[PDB]
Amino acid sequence: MFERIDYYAGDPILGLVEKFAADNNPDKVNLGIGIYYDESGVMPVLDCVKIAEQRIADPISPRPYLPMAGLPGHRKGCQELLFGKDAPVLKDGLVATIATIGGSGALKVGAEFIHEWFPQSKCYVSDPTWGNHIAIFEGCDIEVGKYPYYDTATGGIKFDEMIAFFETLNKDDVLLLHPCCHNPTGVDLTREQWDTVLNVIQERELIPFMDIAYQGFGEDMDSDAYAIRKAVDMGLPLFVSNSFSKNLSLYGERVGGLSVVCPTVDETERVFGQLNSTVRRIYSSPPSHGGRVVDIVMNDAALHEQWVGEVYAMRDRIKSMRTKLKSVLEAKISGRNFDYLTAQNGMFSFTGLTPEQVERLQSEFGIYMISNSRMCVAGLNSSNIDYVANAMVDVLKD
Amino acid sequence: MFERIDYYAGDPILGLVEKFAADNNPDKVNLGIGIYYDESGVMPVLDCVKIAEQRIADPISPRPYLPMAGLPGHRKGCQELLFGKDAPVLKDGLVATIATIGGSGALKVGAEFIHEWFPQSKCYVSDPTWGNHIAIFEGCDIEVGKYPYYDTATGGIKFDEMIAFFETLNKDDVLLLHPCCHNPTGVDLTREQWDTVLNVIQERELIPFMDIAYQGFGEDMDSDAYAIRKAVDMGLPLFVSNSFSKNLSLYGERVGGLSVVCPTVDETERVFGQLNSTVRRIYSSPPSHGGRVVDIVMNDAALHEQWVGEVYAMRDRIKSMRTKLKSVLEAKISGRNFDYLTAQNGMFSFTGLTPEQVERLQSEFGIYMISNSRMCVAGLNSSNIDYVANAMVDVLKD
Ligand SMILES: Cc1ncc(COP(=O)(O)O)c(C=O)c1O
Ligand SMILES: *Cc1c(COP(=O)(O)O)cnc(C)c1O
Ligand SMILES: O=C(O)[C@@H](O)Cc1ccccc1
Ligand SMILES: O=C(O)[C@@H](O)Cc1ccccc1
Ligand SMILES: [Mg+2]
Repeated sequence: MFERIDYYAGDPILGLVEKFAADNNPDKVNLGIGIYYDESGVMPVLDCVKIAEQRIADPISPRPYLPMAGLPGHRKGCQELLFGKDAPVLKDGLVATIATIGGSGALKVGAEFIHEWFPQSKCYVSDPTWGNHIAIFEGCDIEVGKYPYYDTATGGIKFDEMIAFFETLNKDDVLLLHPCCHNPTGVDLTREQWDTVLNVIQERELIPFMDIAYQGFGEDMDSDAYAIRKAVDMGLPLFVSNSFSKNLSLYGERVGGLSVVCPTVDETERVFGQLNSTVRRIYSSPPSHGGRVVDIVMNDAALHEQWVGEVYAMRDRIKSMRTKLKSVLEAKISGRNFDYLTAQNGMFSFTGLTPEQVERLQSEFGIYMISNSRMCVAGLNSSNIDYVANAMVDVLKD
Repeated sequence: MFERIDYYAGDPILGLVEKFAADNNPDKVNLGIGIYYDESGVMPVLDCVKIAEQRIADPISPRPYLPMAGLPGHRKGCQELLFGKDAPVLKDGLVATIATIGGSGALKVGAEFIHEWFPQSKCYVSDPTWGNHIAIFEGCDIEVGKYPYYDTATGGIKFDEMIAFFETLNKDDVLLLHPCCHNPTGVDLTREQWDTVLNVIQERELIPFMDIAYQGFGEDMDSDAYAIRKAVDMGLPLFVSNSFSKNLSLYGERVGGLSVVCPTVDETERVFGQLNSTVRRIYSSPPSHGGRVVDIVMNDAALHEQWVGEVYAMRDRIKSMRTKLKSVLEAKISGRNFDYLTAQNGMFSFTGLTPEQVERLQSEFGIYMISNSRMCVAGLNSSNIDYVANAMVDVLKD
């Protein structure tokens, strides 16, 4: 009966974590997953969240269906965070926003909308990009190519080729952009660079789709959303898929939003409708618990202030781990320059190791990174940072 | 830019519920949505759930991603409920199970898997069925038809006619079947009738997709799964989408499951694999809270036992309401037989009122039913029972 059914290779990341989890090396460290850990190496329960969740259990309440859009609190929360507290675009009401099943869910609802209403639109992702970016869009029958982003030699963006690619693209083609914290490279666009990408986007009449999963981990909430707030002011139409998984440390509850920026208030009334429609045929409505935590935190002034604070802290620890790594490498290896490590943003570092080098850190050390060299800086703490840095030196000297 | 986008109308049930909210009428009653309400007309928090949630709140824990297939306890939870604890089929390891974003999430993943691997398969739903059933399958670009089911003149099933229709479908065509508690009519197949349906399905080699959203509201957990369990013995390739929304009274948390019964261990691995692949490409992972509630309630024997009793309570309450409705209507109306009301099962009832008659109930009484006559019996309690039946009498008398 199910002879035709093909085996799954697994999520390429989770294929690695599986190898790690069923490997019993004493010294093993996992730096191959986009999860934030603290100094003890454990996943933090944020204080603001802990408060949100105690409000929820006091008392345990009946659990009706959330609106398909999710709770308005969630919906406002996303908007004020992405665009600005009482921002002009929001004042206008030119942004359609739903709660989604994390960032993933937001991209899916977004992607489906695009497949249906713009069948002729192709989608383009960075070279390289996150794995699920391609899978989600292709899963909608969207044809997916890649724009050149990362330059192997410099270790920065291949900007000249990139803008040139964008010229060769048709009206309504979809550009899957990372406003900050590039996954997996860590190499972000400069604020001047964004203005160049966007002005081409306005001219070439293209569609910008922005995937911001790590707001508050680049520079800060407001700075990280620069690409978002600019495109808006340029009057451009734009899709914004946001995630609270990392910055809220709530991966499990599947919290996130999709926001769509429209020329008109009426056009927004239409888009919002089709978003609910798209949700209806997928999962019907977002989960209550997750929705409530977002609502509580984003809308409680004190809790919100407290939240921005703890994200600042997480960001800072990462920035700090980037420094210590650069320190130990520059000290023990006189030859190469490792400024890219502290130049890169958010949770990821393309450590610029060859696929053979990444292999070596795995066999002898129990140090896991992706074949393309991506490393989650958040996997590093005082207690293990020493070991990893030396191992990288040893693999670099080889 | 989005001028190609047409307005959504809204979910028709939600349009009816919305209409109910804005009603002036002091005595308005909502019988239009398939939510269980207790003898007071409030959504209940199950005691077993209260206990689970407080276990989750003590202490509040880190929130890592659930496996794509959800927690193993949630899966074991589902499998045991549907197929029966220590089912041969479960012992053989021949069911691929994932946690899903409610029943809707199970239907979606299910449909998407079918669209992928059986592109020529068409899907047939019962006439009539739950509105949202079509949306999901059409939402996958699967062509959807209607197999004859409910007979209007008799108020039963056009069974003879149905079986012949099934003889006319192609290999691997998909039948969406309500094992019990048919939404929206409440008219169910007898155990005999089910053997014939499954025999044809076997012979024509059709795919039976069972959507069970009300397990324990028909007769009981075992009886309601009879179609599921018979299907299994016959060696049929079964798809079961189970919702916990209603029986676990946890709609908001989006708890359900999807299970695929396979000939071999290897086919189960391939299918399990692809089920993950599908989940990854949609939303990545199911929500942590709802999953944990399910895991806790199902796999704690004292809680499982308590849960089951609390469902049967709800079942028994619905049942008394049917009895009382029949009683009152038979008292004040002659030339009609009201045994169909007690002949039906679960939360829904095709009450046999004309579209105009439903219209009069809303207009003067604020009694809200679907135009096709579906009534959620679970919106009836001793406080409104007399009011509703009398209103039904008035509308029927003329
Ligand atoms: C680059 C990127 N974008 C978006 C997401 C959204 O995923 P989630 O469902 O956890 O929000 C992720 C998650 O890892 C990601 O890595
Ligand atoms: C409610 C329901 C489902 C599942 O809907 P969810 O809210 O996602 O759990 C499936 N089938 C029927 C007939 C239903 O009434
Ligand atoms: O970029 C990363 O490394 C994470 O997105 C990986 C991941 C996402 C979702 C689920 C499991 C794993
Ligand atoms: O059949 C019904 O109407 C409800 O049981 C389920 C539902 C109602 C409204 C919206 C979504 C889902
Ligand atoms: Mg499709």
